[PDB]
Amino acid sequence: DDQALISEGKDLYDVACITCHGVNLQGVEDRGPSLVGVGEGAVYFQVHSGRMPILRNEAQAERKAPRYTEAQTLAIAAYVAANGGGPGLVYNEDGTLAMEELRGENYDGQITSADVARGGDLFRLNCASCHNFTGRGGALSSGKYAPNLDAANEQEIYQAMLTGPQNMPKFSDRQLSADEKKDIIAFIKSTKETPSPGGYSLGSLGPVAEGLFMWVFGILVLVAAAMWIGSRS
Amino acid sequence: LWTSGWTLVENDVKVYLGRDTAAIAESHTDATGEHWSTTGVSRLVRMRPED
Amino acid sequence: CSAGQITQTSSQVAAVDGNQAGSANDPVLVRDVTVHLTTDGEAGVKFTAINQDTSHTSHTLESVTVDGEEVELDDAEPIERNCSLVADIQSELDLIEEPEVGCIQHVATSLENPGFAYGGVVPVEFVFDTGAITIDATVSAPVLESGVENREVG
Amino acid sequence: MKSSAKLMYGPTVFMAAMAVIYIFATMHVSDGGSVKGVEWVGSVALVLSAGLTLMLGVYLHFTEVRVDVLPEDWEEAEVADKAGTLGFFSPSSIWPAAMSGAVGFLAFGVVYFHYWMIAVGLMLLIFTITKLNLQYGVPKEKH
Amino acid sequence: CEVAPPGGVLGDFLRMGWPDGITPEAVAMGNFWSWVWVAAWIIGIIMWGLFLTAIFAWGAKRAEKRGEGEFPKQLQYNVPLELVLTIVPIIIVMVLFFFTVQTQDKVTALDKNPEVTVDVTAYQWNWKFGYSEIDGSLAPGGQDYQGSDPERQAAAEASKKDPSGDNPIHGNSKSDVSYLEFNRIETLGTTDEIPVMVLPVNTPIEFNLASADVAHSFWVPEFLFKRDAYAHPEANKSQRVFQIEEITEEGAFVGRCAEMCGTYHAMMNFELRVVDRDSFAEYISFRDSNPDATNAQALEHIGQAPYATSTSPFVSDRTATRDGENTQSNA
Ligand code: HEC
Ligand code: HEC
Repeated sequence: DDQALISEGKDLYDVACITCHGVNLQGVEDRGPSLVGVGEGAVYFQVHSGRMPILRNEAQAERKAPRYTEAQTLAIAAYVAANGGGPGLVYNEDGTLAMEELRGENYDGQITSADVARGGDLFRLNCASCHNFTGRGGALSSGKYAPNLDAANEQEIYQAMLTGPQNMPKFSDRQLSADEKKDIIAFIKSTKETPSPGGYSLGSLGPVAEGLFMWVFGILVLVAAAMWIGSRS
Repeated sequence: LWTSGWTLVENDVKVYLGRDTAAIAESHTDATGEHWSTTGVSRLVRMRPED
Repeated sequence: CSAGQITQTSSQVAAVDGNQAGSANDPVLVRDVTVHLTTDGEAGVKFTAINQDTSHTSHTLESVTVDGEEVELDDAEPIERNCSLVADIQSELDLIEEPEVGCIQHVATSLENPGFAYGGVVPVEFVFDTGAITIDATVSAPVLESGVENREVG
Repeated sequence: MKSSAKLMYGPTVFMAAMAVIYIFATMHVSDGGSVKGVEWVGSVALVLSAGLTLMLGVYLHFTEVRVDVLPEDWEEAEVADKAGTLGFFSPSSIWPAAMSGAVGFLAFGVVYFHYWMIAVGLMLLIFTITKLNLQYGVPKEKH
Repeated sequence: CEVAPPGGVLGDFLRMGWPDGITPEAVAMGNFWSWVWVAAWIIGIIMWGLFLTAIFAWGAKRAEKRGEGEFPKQLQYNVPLELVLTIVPIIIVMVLFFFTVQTQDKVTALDKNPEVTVDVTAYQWNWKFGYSEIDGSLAPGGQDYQGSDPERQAAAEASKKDPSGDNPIHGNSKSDVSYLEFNRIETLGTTDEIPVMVLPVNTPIEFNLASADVAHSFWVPEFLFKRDAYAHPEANKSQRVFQIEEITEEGAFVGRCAEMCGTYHAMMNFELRVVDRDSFAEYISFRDSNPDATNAQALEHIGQAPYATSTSPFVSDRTATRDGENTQSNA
C-alpha cells in the first residue's frame, strides 16, 4: 500500500518543493534546508497546517490555508520518509491518525482533570514562556513570534513538540514522554474549550487588555455620563 | 546572595541535574476518608545524556 | 528589514542530530550524518550520500570510519547522478520502505562500540573512489516509536 | 439643467449596444486562440454601467421637466437675475477628519481582523457620522 | 505579412531590436511590425515638425517685429478641415485593423497538424517538460508514440475528490491536479540545472500549457510569441494549446517567464534546443530505451552540450551574488 503511495508522493514533490529542497532532498544553498531524516511527522505538521510552501523568505513562516489535502500530505510524507525516515506519526489502535485520543494519559471519553493539572504545570514549565499562560502566543526577537495554539489539532501539537518547527526546541519522546505530551494536549484543549467563568475573557492577554479597555472606554463612558449630568459652561 | 543550591558541589556533595516531572500529589480514599499522599512520587528526576 | 539578503528563515538547517557536508557546488554530499547507539548497545552510522556530480562520474562508497574505527556495510551499489544511498542501522532501516520509483537504495550498517559517549562528537571519515570527505558527527540514541513510551519512575 | 440631462443619453446607449454586441459575440464566435462561451464578468459590468448612466440621465430629465427657465441656462442672463440667497453652506467642521480616522481604525481592524477593532470601529464610525449630521441642530445649552 | 521589410540599415532601425525569428509566423509578425513602425515614424515626424514650427516659426517676437500687432487672426472654427482630420485617423486605424486581423488569425489558428506535442508544466519556480505524442516518423516504434504515464496520471485523476471528503470547489477537492499531464519521458528543471526541451527542425509542433501554482507565462523571444499558463485552464476558459507551423533553423534559444509569479520570478528560465530531425529520433529512442538516464546524458548521446548554453543557473546564495558573478559553472 505504501509502495504505490510513494509514487504520488514523488509526483507531488517534483512539482512544488524542488526549488527549495532539491530533487534529492539535499536542500539548496540559501533557499531551503535539507529534508533528509525529518520523517513523516515534520512533513505532516508543515504541510497539513499549511506552513509549506513558503513563497517569501521572511523572519518566520506563516500558517495559512493548506495547499494540499490529507491524502496528498500523507503521500508526500511517505516519499520523504523513504529518504532516511525520522520521527513518525502517532497512529491510533486501529491505524488512523490519533485525534481526541491524545487528550490525557487517562483519557476515556472526557478530559480527566488530574491530567489537566499535571499538563498545566508542564505547560507552565516549558511551553508557557514562548506562548503565554493559556497559549495565546507571544513575541520573540527580530520579527519572530510564537503562534496562538487555538488553531492546531492534537496531531499537529504532538508533531510540533516532536520536531521543533523553526525556533521551537525539539521535545523528544524521552525528554517529554508520551504521557507528558498527552497531558499537555489535554491542558491545551481544556484551556481552549472552556468558557471563562468571569464573563468575556478580553482575549486572556493579561493586564494589557484590561488596562486598554478601562483606561480608554470605561473612563470615556463615565465622562460622557458626567457631561450628561453637568454643564458645558 | 553569594550562594545557591549548586554551592553544595563545593567538594561536599554529589548533585545531579534534576528535571521537573511536574507530578502532583496522588489521592487515596477508603473507609477512613480521602486524603492526599506524596509518599510514592518524586518531582525531580535524574537524566542520562541521550534524552 | 527581515526580507533582506540576510534572512532568518534562509539560514536554517534541519532539526536533526545529523551534521552535513558539501555545498551546492560540491560533487557528492553527505546529509544527516550521525552515530547511532541504541540503549541495547548496538551502534552504527546513519547518513545519506547524494551524488550530484555534473560530470556524471558515478561513485561507489569504498569505506566509512568513525575515529578511524571501521563500520561494517555491504551491498552498496554505485551512486550515479541524482541518486541517494541511505545508510542506517538495520533495526531502524527496517522501519521505512524502499521506493520502487526513484533512485534511492537502502543499506544497513553496524559498528563495534569502542566506548563512545552519548552527547559527545566524533569524526567520521568517508572515502569514495573519487576522494575522501571528513565531517564531525554527534552520538545519540535512535528515535522512539512516537507515542508508545511513558515516563516510568522505577 | 437641460443640456446635461440629455447629453448622458449617448454614453448609456453606446454601452448598452456594446453589451448586447459583446454577449452575442462571445457566445457565438469560436475563434482560435480563444474559447467559445458567454462570459458573465464584463457583460454584467457593461449592462450595469449602462444602468448607472441611464439612472443619472432619466432622473435628471424627470427633474428637469419640472424646473423653470433658470438664469444660469438663459443665454442672455444678467447678473441681477440670481440676486438673493444662494443656499446654506457649512462654514467649518471637525467631523470629516474624525470620521476619516474612524474609517481608518475600522480598516486597520479588518486588516489584522481583531474583532474588537471591527466592533469599536463600527461604533465609532456611526458616532462620528451622527455627530456630522446633527452639527447645525444640536440644542442650545439647557440653562 | 507576405511582404518583407525594407531591409538594410532602414530595416535594422525599423526592427528595432526584435529577434529575427525562427518560425513562419515569427516572420509574419516581424514584417507587420516593421511596416507599422514605418507608418508610426511618418506620423511622429509629421507632427514633431508642427511643434517645431510653433517653437521657431509662430513665435510672438517674430510677428511683433514683423508688425503683426498684439493679437493673431482669432480663428476658431474650420469645420470642413476638422471633419477631414477626423476622417483621416478613422481610415488609418481601419486599414491597420484589417492587416492586424490577417496576421493575428494566421498566428492563432489551431490547424497546423502537429507531429510533436509537448505537455508543459509551470510551477513555482521552474519548468517541467514532457513529450505527450510523437508522430510515427520520429517515434521509436514506427507507430505513433503516446507518452501518458498510466499509474502517475491515474493518481492525478484520483486526486479529484474524496480525501475522506472536503470537496468544496464545485464538488472537487481544492487540491485537484487532474488537469496536469504526467508523461513517462520528462525533463525536470531544477535550481541546479536549467531544463532543456529538445525539438526537431521543420515539423509542426504543439505546446500544451498548464500551471501547478499561480499563473505563469511561456515566452520564447525567438518565436515572437508568449502565452499564459493557468491552473485549471478549462475552468478559466483559457486556450491552453498553441501550435507553431514549424521551426526553421537549429540552435539553442533562451525562453523566460513573462508573468509575475512570486519571489523567484527572475530565476525561472528555460532553454529550447532545436536539433537536426534525424538526431531527434536518436534522442527519443535513447530516452525511451533507458529511462533512468538524465537529460544531459541524452544530449551527450546526440553530441551537443549536456547543459543549457544559452543561460546558466543563477547562484542560489543571497550574499555571494554581490560582486556580479551570479552565474553557476555548470561544468
Ligand atoms: C520558544 C523557544 C518556544 C517554546 C519553549 C515552545 N515553542 Fe511552540 N512554537 C514556537 C514557535 C516559534 C512556533 C512557530 C513555529 C512555526 O514554524 O511557525 C511554535 C509553534 C507551536 C505549535 C504550532 C501552533 C500552530 O498554530 O500550528 C504548537 C502546537 C506548539 N508550538 C506547541 C508547543 C508546546 C506544547 C510547547 C511546550 C512543550 C512548546 N510549543 C514550546 C516557539 C516555542
Ligand atoms: C521554497 C519555494 C519552498 C517550497 C516550495 C517548500 N518549502 Fe519546505 N521549507 C522552505 C524553507 C525556506 C524552509 C525553512 C524554514 C522553515 O519554515 O522551517 C523549509 C522547511 C521545511 C521543513 C522543515 C524541516 C525540519 O527539519 O523541520 C519541511 C519538513 C519542509 N520544508 C517540507 C516541505 C515539503 C514536503 C514541501 C513541498 C510539498 C515544501 N516544504 C515546500 C521552503 C520551501
